[PDB]
Amino acid sequence: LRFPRFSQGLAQDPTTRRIWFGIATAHDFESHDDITEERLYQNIFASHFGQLAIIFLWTSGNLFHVAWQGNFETWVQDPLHVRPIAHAIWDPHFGQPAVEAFTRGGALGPVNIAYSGVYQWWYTIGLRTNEDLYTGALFLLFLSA
Amino acid sequence: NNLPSIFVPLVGLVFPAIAMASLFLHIQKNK
Amino acid sequence: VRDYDPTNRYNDLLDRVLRHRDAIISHLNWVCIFLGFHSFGLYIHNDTMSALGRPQDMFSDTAIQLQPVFAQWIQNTHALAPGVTAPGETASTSLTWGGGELVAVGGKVALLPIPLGTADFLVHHIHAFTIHVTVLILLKGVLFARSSRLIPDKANLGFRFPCDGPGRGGTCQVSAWDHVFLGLFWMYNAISVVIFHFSWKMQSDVWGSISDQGVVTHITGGNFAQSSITINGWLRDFLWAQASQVIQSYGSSLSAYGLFFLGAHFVWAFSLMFLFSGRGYWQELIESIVWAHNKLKVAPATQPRALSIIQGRAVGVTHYLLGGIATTWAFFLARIIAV
Amino acid sequence: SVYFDLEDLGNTTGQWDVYGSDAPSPYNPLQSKFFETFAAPFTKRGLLLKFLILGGGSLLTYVSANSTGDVLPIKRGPQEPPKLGPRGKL
Amino acid sequence: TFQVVQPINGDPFIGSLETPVTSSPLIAWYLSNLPGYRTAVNPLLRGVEVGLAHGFFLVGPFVKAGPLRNTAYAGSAGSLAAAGLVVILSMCLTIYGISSFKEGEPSIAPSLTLTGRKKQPDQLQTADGWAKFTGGFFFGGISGVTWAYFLLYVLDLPYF
Amino acid sequence: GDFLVHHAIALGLHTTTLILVKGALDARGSKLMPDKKDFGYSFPCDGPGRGGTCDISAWDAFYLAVFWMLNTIGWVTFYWHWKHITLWQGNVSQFNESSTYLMGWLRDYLWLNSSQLINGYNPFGMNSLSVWAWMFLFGHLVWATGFMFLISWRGYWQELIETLAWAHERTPLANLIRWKDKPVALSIVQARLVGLAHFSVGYIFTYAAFLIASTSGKFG
Amino acid sequence: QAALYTHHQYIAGFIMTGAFAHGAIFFIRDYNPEQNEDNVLARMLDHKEAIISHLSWASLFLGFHTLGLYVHND
Amino acid sequence: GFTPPQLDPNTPSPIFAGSTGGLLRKAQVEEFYVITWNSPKEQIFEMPTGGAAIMREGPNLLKLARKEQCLALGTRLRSKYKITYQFYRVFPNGEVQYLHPKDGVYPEKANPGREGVGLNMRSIGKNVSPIEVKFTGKQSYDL
Amino acid sequence: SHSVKIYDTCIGCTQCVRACPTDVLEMIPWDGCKAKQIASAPRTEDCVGCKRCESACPTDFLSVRVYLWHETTRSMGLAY
Amino acid sequence: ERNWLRRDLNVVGFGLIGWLAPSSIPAINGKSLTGLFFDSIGTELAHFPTPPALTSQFWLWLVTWHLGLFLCLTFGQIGFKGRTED
Ligand code: CLA
Ligand code: CLA
Ligand code: CLA
Ligand code: CLA
Ligand SMILES: CC1=C(/C=C/C(C)=C/C=C/C(C)=C/C=C/C=C(C)/C=C/C=C(C)/C=C/C2=C(C)CCCC2(C)C)C(C)(C)CCC1
Ligand SMILES: CC1=C(C/C=C(\C)CCC[C@H](C)CCC[C@H](C)CCCC(C)C)C(=O)c2ccccc2C1=O
Ligand SMILES: CC1=C(C/C=C(\C)CCC[C@H](C)CCC[C@H](C)CCCC(C)C)C(=O)c2ccccc2C1=O
Ligand code: SF4
Repeated sequence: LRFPRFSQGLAQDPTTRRIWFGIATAHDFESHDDITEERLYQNIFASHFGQLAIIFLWTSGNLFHVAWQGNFETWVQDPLHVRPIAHAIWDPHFGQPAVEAFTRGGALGPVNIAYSGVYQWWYTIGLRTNEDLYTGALFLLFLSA
Repeated sequence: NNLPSIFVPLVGLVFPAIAMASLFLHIQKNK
Repeated sequence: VRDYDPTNRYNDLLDRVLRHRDAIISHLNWVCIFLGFHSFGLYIHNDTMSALGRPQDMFSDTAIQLQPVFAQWIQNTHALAPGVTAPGETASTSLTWGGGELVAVGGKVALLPIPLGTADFLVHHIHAFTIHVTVLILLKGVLFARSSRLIPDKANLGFRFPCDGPGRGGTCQVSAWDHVFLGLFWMYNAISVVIFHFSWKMQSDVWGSISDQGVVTHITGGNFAQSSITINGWLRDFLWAQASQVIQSYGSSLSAYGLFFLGAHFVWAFSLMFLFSGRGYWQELIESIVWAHNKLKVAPATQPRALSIIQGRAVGVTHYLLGGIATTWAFFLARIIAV
Repeated sequence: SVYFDLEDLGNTTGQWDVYGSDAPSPYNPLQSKFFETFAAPFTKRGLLLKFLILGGGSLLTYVSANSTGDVLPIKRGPQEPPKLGPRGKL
Repeated sequence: TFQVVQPINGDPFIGSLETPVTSSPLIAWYLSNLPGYRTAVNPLLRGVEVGLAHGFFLVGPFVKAGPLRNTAYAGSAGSLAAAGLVVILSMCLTIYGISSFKEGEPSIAPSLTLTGRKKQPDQLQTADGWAKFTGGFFFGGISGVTWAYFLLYVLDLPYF
Repeated sequence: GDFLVHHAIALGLHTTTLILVKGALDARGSKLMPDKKDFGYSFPCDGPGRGGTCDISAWDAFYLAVFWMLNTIGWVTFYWHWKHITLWQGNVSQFNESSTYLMGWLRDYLWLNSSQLINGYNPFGMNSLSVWAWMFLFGHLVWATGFMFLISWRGYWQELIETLAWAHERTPLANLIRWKDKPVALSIVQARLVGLAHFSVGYIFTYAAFLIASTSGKFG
Repeated sequence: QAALYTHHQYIAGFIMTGAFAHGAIFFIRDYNPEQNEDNVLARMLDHKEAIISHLSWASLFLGFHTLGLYVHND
Repeated sequence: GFTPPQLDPNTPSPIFAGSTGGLLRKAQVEEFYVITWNSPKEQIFEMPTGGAAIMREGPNLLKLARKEQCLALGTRLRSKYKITYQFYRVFPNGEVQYLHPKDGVYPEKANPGREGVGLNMRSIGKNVSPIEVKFTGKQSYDL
Repeated sequence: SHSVKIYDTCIGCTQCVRACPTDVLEMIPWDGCKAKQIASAPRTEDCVGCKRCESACPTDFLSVRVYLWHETTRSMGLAY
Repeated sequence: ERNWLRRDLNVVGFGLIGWLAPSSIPAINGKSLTGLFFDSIGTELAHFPTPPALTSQFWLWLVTWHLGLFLCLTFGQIGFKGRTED
């Protein structure tokens, strides 16, 4: 046996089709070798847990980056005349005009302007300082764990 | 800060190389 | 496929070609890959460098020159031919060789020397790449018509057959007819690139109006040299700018070209239904339609059938070519009649 | 005209060495003792992979981290005041 | 009548042909003397030669076409990039050798010459031989890059 | 114009539903293939016999409905974006007059609103919209690359790969290296998925770049 | 606003395609004709031709007349 | 009551100039095929690998890389030249397996003594549903 | 190897066994049809999956069926 | 596969002489093609190592001379070898 572990038919393919089809059939538990109903249900349960962990990590990352590199406290005072910042840019391929052009908002370097509307959502529910976002990110990291 | 000068190369050049080498060794293995 | 018979019509030159076809096809494959990498890749490098804010790292007449010195030598040789290598001639064969004279008729420029630079190098290598790929598809199709390592008995199946089934991993498009079907698309690509090059170069460097003091104002103002070295330049200064004539032609005598523009767009897009789909779906769909015709006693005695695999391929390619060529035709005529 | 043999399948299947050479070593013997001494640490395939990975990881991040603004335009930073966006935005 | 092209080794049922490009005496002599085809030599020594030759070459393109070509740091940056590429190639060679060869197995190189004489199969096709080759190649490549940088930017030789 | 575009939306919804429902109901068999249930959910064809049987599985019915879904959502989003752009600029009469003919759409929505986006970088410099123009071209390239896998099918490519094996095995200094998996062309169903992923990614990236660039250039 | 609208509409379209895909997969892998005799689920397979033909008629009618009106206006 | 023919290695081969469609590393590592036939005169025939060859009068021997190539050549021989043929699979170890005609009688002629393999004693519409073989190693067919 | 199955609706035409590009199929004696014959499939390790046999069967629905399955070197038609 | 050219080095001298003899006739306004090529060679060595310019006449003379020389060499080889095979 070899990759894939869950397919005796695929594991004996002498061509490059073994890898491609090994990748594409990983999550089809019903067609794996020596599969039962109980194992199927338990695998589905574990996969759902993993999906929830990924979602919590994603939200925590968004919050941490907005708190660390954004302009949330400046945007709060004058919402209609400030551009929200998603995160910072660090690209060694950039030229000097590119460094100057992307320096917008109130930042000291190149940044990205956020268009996901997280600033308005967080301002509406009562978050006002960068300390709140850090606490939220820590709580979501704990939830993912 | 100076952290992006480390983590961006770490995630773009080192981790991909390690992962690709390990994955190739795994998929090429036989017994 | 049909008339080849070595038992009564043996020829040594044709026999020897068929005995080393693998080397020919592999060498042509490598040449095509090399030309594609070293011709189109230079355009992507230019686009990336321009987007990053580094115009000094581009392949251009100002940063990194790629001069076509072989064509310039030929131009110089042809410009100095009269009196040295063609004593009986008074002037050169053409005004484009670079003699330096200008011919103007009725306030317009007829012909004048055509300079060559970095952009011409790139576009000429693009032409070479496209022609080589087309020659690959057609020559592979001719050389493997009778047999191959995949299907030893291919000559018994004929010249125009769809496949030899889902076996051997799958055998769609193995006949010689399919190699012509695939080479039509590459011929279209190459000719489109050639005619675009001709149009932009003529409008930028040759055609224009001449004043009393002797100053030439070209149609587009000589932007070919600096704008054509990027794909964004072709999208912006050629397709976006020069399509304003055809999209503003409604309400005037040129509205027929405006209508044909959209009609050819529709015809081109309509061909993708036949190219991306397969026969079994449409034959299954017809079965349901025939059911309701039987209900009302209007079922024809000539049983409806879906198109064959070859017929569908042919319809798709025909509609694809018609739409594309008609679109370009309307665009060119509407642009050039107005200006 | 017999190209098939059962006792010898090396010639039948064409297992020939087209360009291989059996001539002895042409390098100087003292020169050979130098390289067989000093290249020897790198000849263990288990250690070489780890060494290369660790060295590449450490060297790349160190060069990146202490790079100056005369090499990287992004380490230097902007040098001009910013311009306002549309609708009078920052 | 004289004919130039002949089947490979006289067997018309093997998928190759013998042409002046493949079997010319000058071409045959030239290829047999390259390090990759010296089957009777320690793989370390062939690897050292290959590494030296390949590392020496790589400096030029990186130095001349690099992003810092028009600055005072052209040579150092180019040499460092060449060394990095050599390191990556060494990693690739090590990975290939680990994947392909198993410890304790005999060599898989052919043991028959074109004239039918029996020969000792090449030891480069074993795990130990490939490991020695890779370790020689790395040491050779680093040495060649360093030599090229030294010649170009420590001695003011009248190049170009 | 709202009337016409609403009926276009209805046409798109009905056609997509037709394709998906026909795929779901004919999954267990039909007149052309009575025993389709014995071959699974996904399989290439039943060969060239009985007139030819390309795309006869339910998976192929799903594969053909993604193109119609993308078309319908594109129409919906084009309608929404043009209406709101004209509303925000304060010139709703432009949409009212120019939305009753297709040349009006092509000229006053796509051509007119793409001027700033295609000027992100030019021979005179660059600005903050450079990345969006680059993504515009990237999406165009990825979309067109999908047509290769959709128009050209397997048996052309397996014959082409067979010559490269000979070329590698006959090349000096390179035949010392050999593969472990024998190289082959992609399968019949693989190329449908690979073509369709390229088509969707190009569609999404191109429209996202155009929308964001056009809105943010004018209103920030 | 435009980004949020486009994002959610495209996601909804993909989800709607997936629903029908998994319905077909159910009909292939899990359906049992004997346990489902003559119920609502089984009677749908009986008259699939009528449903498909009426969907075809609706699509053809809409497409014909919408395209005709647009081309007339052009 | 049939003893398969032995393979005579000293059989001469047809006159051929060589081609690029011959054997490769698979023949060295895996099996390859040999086809033999008897000819009444010298004549020209088309090689399945591309080109043309002259067959000798008397016994003939040929190596090929696939079972499809040698059965394509044998079909051509029997259809056009009216010639009988045999073919074998040769392993790198040295074992020769006789393959065809197998009985000495060709497959299209019904011959007593042949066993039935893969016969399902029902019509194709009587196969069970996939639900009835779920979570087992079997298929709807071969059941 | 692929799976090739025969059903008792076979009429003994021989057309499937004449069509196969590799020797997979053969005729055996039988009783149940006028021809007193049925196809047999003894050598399915040599099947390439071409379906030439199914194009040749005159029965309303095929008395020979091919189900594609695990792929090997022989079933892929590789001469590398 | 060896000695594929059927080496006969008398061809090199015969071809060279049979090109240099007619090409030395001064029918070009009192000058010969060989003479023009040799004068061009002499002129471009006065600024060694700077290469000839794009507008120099050296390249034309080089190509035209070597075309005839290669034709003479090839036809000499074909004639010498073909006498024994036909
Ligand atoms: C825009 C879409 C598109 C693109 C990019 C290609 C590209 C190609 N086609 Mg093609 N084709 C297309 C559409 C397209 N086709 C369509 C619609 C059809 C009709 C069905 C065909 C039909 C067709 C046929 C019939 C054949 C090809 C062949 C080829 C290849 C030519 C050889 C070569 O190296 O070219 C140059 C390659 C490129 C320009 C692609 C590279 C793009 C640049 C250089 C980016 C490079 C990135 C770099 C590697 C780093 C990336 C790393 C990563 C981590 C980011 C080339 C890959 C031929 C072939 O197989 O090769 C001979 C061939 O026979 N095509
Ligand atoms: C007299 C001929 C005739 C009649 C009575 C019908 C009647 C019908 N067709 Mg129909 N059809 C016909 C010819 C005909 N068709 C032809 C020739 C085609 C091929 C182009 C079709 C293709 C077709 C499709 C694809 C569909 C129908 C459908 C339908 C039904 C919906 C009503 C409708 O108008 O659909 C619209 C019908 C059309 C747009 C057909 C075009 C009209 C043609 C040009 C008329 C030709 C008449 C013919 C030449 C008679 C000559 C008479 C002369 C000898 C004296 C209806 C029962 C639909 C249905 O319910 O599905 C089952 C459906 O989806 N038809
Ligand atoms: C996403 C991750 C990522 C990162 C962080 C970089 C970073 C970089 N790229 Mg890059 N690149 C990437 C992805 C990435 N690239 C991809 C996906 C492509 C394919 C399209 C490219 C294609 C590309 C090209 C074509 C070029 C770069 C260049 C560069 C360098 C910018 C110029 C410079 O500082 O020269 C200064 C250079 C030096 C000081 C020497 C090299 C730096 C170290 C010391 C090399 C040795 C490191 C180590 C020994 C080897 C790696 C270890 C391994 C574990 C990773 C910079 C280090 C340019 C360059 O100069 O590269 C050499 C260049 O020409 N890149
Ligand atoms: C722009 C391209 C395009 C167009 C116009 C269509 C149009 C259509 N598709 Mg479609 N499709 C396309 C692309 C396209 N598709 C693509 C890319 C795919 C993915 C592969 C599909 C997949 C697809 C499926 C899966 C299905 C359709 C179906 C349909 C039809 C239902 C819509 C309707 O009401 O008819 C609109 C009516 C017309 C277009 C009629 C115009 C008639 C004019 C008058 C013709 C004039 C003839 C000529 C000028 C006169 C003779 C001159 C001579 C030179 C010819 C419709 C014909 C469905 C179908 O056929 O079932 C009902 C169906 O099930 N399509
Ligand atoms: C109160 C009110 C109202 C109401 C409304 C309503 C009543 C609505 C409805 C709605 C609806 C009513 C909707 C619906 C929908 C549906 C759908 C969307 C469907 C789908 C389906 C599917 C997807 C399927 C699947 C499947 C198959 C195919 C087979 C197997 C089974 C299954 C199920 C899996 C109004 C507004 C008037 C007014 C105001 C008030
Ligand atoms: C749309 C489509 C069809 C369906 C198209 C069909 C059936 C073609 C025939 C359509 C015309 C309109 C039939 C005309 C019939 C009569 C001539 C009508 C006479 C009445 C008046 C018009 C005079 C296929 O059959 C097909 C097959 C293989 C690959 C792709 C496709 C494909 O894409
Ligand atoms: C181009 C083409 C090929 C040939 C293409 C091949 C063999 C490409 C193979 C992959 C190469 C090596 C490029 C891989 C690029 C990926 C970005 C790398 C892997 C990414 C991972 C995430 C998997 C087919 O095999 C084919 C088969 C059937 C119908 C159409 C086609 C078809 O159009
Ligand atoms: S029917 Fe279509 S998909 Fe099937 S093998 Fe033939 S061409 Fe390929």
